[PDB]
Amino acid sequence: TIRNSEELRGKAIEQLEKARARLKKVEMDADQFRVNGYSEIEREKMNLINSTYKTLEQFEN
Amino acid sequence: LEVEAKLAEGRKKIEVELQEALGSLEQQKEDTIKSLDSQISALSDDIVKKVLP
Repeated sequence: TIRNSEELRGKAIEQLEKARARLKKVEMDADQFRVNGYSEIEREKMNLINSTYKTLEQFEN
Repeated sequence: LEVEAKLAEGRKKIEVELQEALGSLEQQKEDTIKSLDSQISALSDDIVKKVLP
């Protein structure tokens, strides 16, 4: 019974170490992805305004 | 929506530029018809030498 209890304490504490490591690494994915997608849609914003300004100059042509 | 409104306003501006340019050139051709009359006389006098051998 001693063996069962202290093995369960050790395996659960490394399970929570790997789970908290996964929390920090998936938060790293989350905020890296936040910066990435945010800047990506601002350059796609500038892509949209470039397309419309170009078709306006096509119109005046 | 913001750049589509900019497109529509620019399109109105170029339309009014069009009407100004076309009315100007119609006034211009009114001027060259109302003027340019020795051209008319000489152009009649030139073809009369071509209708006959």
